[PDB]
Amino acid sequence: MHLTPEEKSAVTALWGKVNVDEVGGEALGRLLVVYAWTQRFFESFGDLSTPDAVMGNPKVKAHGKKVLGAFSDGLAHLDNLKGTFATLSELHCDKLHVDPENFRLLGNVLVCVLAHHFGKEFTPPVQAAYQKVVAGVANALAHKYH
Amino acid sequence: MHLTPEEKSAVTALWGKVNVDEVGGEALGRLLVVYAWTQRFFESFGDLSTPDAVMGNPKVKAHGKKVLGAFSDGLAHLDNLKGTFATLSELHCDKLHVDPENFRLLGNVLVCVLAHHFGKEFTPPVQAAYQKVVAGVANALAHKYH
Amino acid sequence: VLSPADKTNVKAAWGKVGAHAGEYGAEALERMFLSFPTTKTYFPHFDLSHGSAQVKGHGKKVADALTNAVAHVDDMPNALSALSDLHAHKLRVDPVNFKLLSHCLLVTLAAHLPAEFTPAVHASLDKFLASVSTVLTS
Amino acid sequence: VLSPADKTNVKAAWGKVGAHAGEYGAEALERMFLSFPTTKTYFPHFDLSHGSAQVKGHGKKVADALTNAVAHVDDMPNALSALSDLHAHKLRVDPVNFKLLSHCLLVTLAAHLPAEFTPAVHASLDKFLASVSTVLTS
Ligand code: HEM
Ligand code: HEM
Ligand code: HEM
Ligand code: HEM
Repeated sequence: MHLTPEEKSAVTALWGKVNVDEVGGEALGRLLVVYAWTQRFFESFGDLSTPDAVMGNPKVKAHGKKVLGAFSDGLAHLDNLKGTFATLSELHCDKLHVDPENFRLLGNVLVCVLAHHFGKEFTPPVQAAYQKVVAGVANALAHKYH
Repeated sequence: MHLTPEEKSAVTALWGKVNVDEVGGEALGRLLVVYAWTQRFFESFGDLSTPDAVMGNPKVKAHGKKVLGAFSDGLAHLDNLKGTFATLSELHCDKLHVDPENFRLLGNVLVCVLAHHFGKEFTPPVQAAYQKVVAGVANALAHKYH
Repeated sequence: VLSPADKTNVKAAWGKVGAHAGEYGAEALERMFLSFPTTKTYFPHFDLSHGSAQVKGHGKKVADALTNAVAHVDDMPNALSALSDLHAHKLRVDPVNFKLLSHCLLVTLAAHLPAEFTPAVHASLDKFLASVSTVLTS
Repeated sequence: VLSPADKTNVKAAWGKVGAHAGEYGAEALERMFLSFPTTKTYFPHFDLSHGSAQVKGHGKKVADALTNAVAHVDDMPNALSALSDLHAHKLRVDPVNFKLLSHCLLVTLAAHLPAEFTPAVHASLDKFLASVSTVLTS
C-alpha cells in the first residue's frame, strides 16, 4: 500500500472525527438504495422496499456500524490489510458468496458519504488518499477467494 | 504474484516451445484487428486498414517481436516484474500516453493466440497460470504511472 | 453494432462449431472457473469439479442459447429477452464476469478451430459476443 | 434506464447546481486526475496543475454538456450524438474512465449539496451519469 507519510496522515486525522454510528449507517444504507441488487444478500433484514425504509431499518444501521468498525481495524494496520481482513475474506467467499466486484461499490459509496459529512475538508487530495484505502481494502477482501 | 511452483513450471515449459519471432507478430497484429482503436498508437506503421494489411505489415511483425522479447524477459524474472518493467512502464506513461487498461487486452489477445498455436495443449490450467502471468505483467507496466 | 460481414463470419464459425457446442460450451465454462475463481460465486450450488456432470449440462444450455442467438442475429434483444431478466433480475451477475466468459469462449473456440479463427473471425466473434453480453446485462 | 422519478430528482439536483455547474465540473475533473492518475493519459496536451485555465475551462465544457443532457433528459442519445462520435471515434476513451469521472461528479455534488444529495437523489444521479456514460461510449 504505497500510502505516503502525508496521505496516511490526511486519512487518520479525518477518520478520528468520524461519527461511526452515522457514517456506517448511512453507507450501508446507500449501498442498498443505490445498487439495489445488493439487497439480495440481506433479504433477511426486513423492510428494504423504499429509501426511507432502508435508511430507517435498525439492522442495516447496526450492521453498518460493524462494517465501518472493521474498516477501522484496517486503517490501524495499513501496512497489512491482507492479514487483518483474511478471515472476513474467506467469510465473504465461502459462506456468503459475494462477487468481490461489489466490494468496490461499497468503497465508493463510503467515499461518497464521507464527502457528504465533511464538505470542504474532503478536499481532492484527501479524497485521493481514501480512494487508495478503500482500494487496498476491497483488494484485501477479495484475496482469499478461491 | 502468487505463482505456485506448478504454475511456474507449466508456464516456463510451454513458453520454451513458443516461436517469439512468429507469435509476437501475431499478437500485436491481432490486437490491431480485434481492438481497432489500438492503432491510434502506431500511425507510423503505414497501412493498417484491412486485416491483411495489419497482419502482414513488416513494421508490425518487427514491433511485436520487440514486445514479445520484453515479455519473455519478464518470464525469466517472475518474482520481480515490478522492477523488470519499471523503465518501460514510465515510458508508456510519460512518453506514449497509453492508458494502462490496454495492457490487459494485449495480454488477453496473447492468451488467445497461445491457445491458437498449441490447441489441446493450451489446457485450462496452463491458461490459469497464463492469465495470472499476463495480469501481473499488465500490473507491472501499470505500476509506475503517476 | 454488428456489420453484415461480421454476421456472416459469426455464422460460418458457429456452423463449424456444429454439434460440439455443449463440449465447447463446457470447456469454456471450465476455463472460466479456473482462470477467474471469483466467477464461482454465482454457482455455489454446482459441483464445480473437473469432469463435473453439471458443468457439461450447463455448458450445453449456454452453447444452445448462443446458437439461438445466432439464428436471431437481427433481433437479439428479443431473442434472448428471457435470459435477460434471468441474468439481471434473479441472478444479477456483474457485467465484468461477462467479459471473462467471453474471453474464454474465444480461447476455447480458438484451440479447436485452428483454421477458421483468423484475425477477421476473431474480430467478428469478439463483437458478436460483446453484443450477446450487452443484451444479457441491460 | 431513467424512470420519471429519476428524471425528476435529476432535473432538481441539477437546478440546485445552478450557475455553479462549471465550478463543480472543474472540481470534479481535478479530483479525477488526482484520485486516478491514469485518466491523465488522455489529456497530455493540458496543464494539470492546481487551478489552471484548461481544467477550469474544460470544466465548463463538461458541466455545460451535462446541463444540455439534463435538459434533454428524455431524448439523450440524439442530443449527445456529436459528443459521442468524439468520445468514440476521435479520442476513443476506455469506458472505464467514465465510471471514474462519474464517481467524482458524485463526490463533488455530494460535496456542496449536503441537503439535496439524498439516498434517492444519490441513486438517480448515479443512473444518470451511467446513461450519459453509455451514450458516450456507443
Ligand atoms: C470492505 C467491504 C465489506 C466489508 C468490510 C464487510 C464486512 C462484513 C462484516 C464484518 C460482516 C460480519 C462478519 C461476521 O459477523 O462474521 C459482514 C457480514 C456480511 N456481509 Fe460484508 N462487508 C463488505 C462488503 C460486503 C458486500 C459488498 C456484501 C454484499 C453486497 C456483503 C455481504 C455481507 C452479508 C450478507 C453478511 C452477513 C450479515 C449477517 O450476519 O446476516 N458484504 N460483512
Ligand atoms: C505487455 C504489454 C506491453 C509490453 C511488454 C510492451 C512493450 C513495449 C516495448 C518493449 C516497446 C519498445 C520500447 C521502447 O521503444 O523504448 C514498446 C514501444 C511502444 N509501445 Fe508497448 N508494450 C506493451 C503494450 C502496449 C500497448 C497496449 C500499447 C498501446 C496499444 C503500447 C504502445 C507502445 C508504443 C506506441 C510504442 C512506440 C513505438 C514506436 O513509435 O517506435 N504498448 N512497447
Ligand atoms: C453469453 C454469456 C452467457 C450466456 C449466453 C448464458 C446463458 C445462460 C443460460 C441458458 C442459462 C440457463 C437458463 C435456464 O436454465 O433456463 C443460464 C443460467 C445461469 N447463468 Fe448464464 N449465461 C451467460 C453468462 C453467464 C455468466 C457470465 C454468469 C456468471 C458469471 C452466468 C451465470 C448463470 C447462473 C448462476 C445461471 C443459473 C444456474 C442455475 O441455477 O441453473 N451466466 N445462463
Ligand atoms: C459524463 C462524462 C463526460 C462528458 C459529458 C464529457 C464531455 C466532454 C465534452 C463536452 C468535451 C468537449 C468537446 C468539445 O471540445 O466540443 C469533452 C472533451 C474531451 N473529453 Fe470528455 N466527457 C466525459 C468524460 C470524459 C472522460 C471520462 C474522459 C477521459 C477520461 C474524457 C476525455 C476527454 C478528452 C481527452 C477531450 C478533448 C479535450 C481537449 O483537448 O480540449 N471525457 N468531453
